[PDB]
Amino acid sequence: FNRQIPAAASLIQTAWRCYAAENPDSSTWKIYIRISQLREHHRATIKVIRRMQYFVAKKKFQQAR
Amino acid sequence: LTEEQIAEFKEAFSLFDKDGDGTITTKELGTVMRSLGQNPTEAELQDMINEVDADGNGTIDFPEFLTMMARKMKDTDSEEEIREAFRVFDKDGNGYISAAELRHVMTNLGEKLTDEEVDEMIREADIDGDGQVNYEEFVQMMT
Ligand SMILES: [Ca+2]
Ligand SMILES: [Ca+2]
Repeated sequence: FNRQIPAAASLIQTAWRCYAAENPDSSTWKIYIRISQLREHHRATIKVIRRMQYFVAKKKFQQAR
Repeated sequence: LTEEQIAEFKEAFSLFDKDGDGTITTKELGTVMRSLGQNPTEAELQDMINEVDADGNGTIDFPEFLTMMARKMKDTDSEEEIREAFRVFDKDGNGYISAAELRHVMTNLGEKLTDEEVDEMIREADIDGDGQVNYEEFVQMMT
């Protein structure tokens, strides 16, 4: 039921991680437990991934609505 | 658009484009994600590409990366959809959502963020010790 509920959840979460990522000392970075001591080629990577994640959560939410 | 910005995006694009063919395939992107301790599904890889994919050839050329990197993640009506995403959770109608319900939503539903992230969010949100957030100030935070 209510398929907007996860899409709404997903939309908000991806947008915040997109924004939080611009702070290089946000706790949104400690989430990469398999990456011991992240380097600078990691953040360029994470940052772009996170943008494309926010976009799909934009589409999926539209679809529901 | 800055020459600094394009430069750095060019550097970024090279991080995904390992074979130097100027294309990013759904299998190259999964490499990178899996490098970061992730597991994506063949569809999840196929949904990300299909969002950045204006040529329909299945690949990401550098100009579509640049299109996506320079998109108004804050101006392209980003604030209207993010509003109505919150309004799925104000059944009271008040432009207010309990900080507790927020945590429960940010942590159990959708992408399920870590508690420390949720702690950061609520603190920097409109929680001025009112265990309510007016998401009006939230949507603007991110934009
Ligand atoms: Ca390639
Ligand atoms: Ca392409």
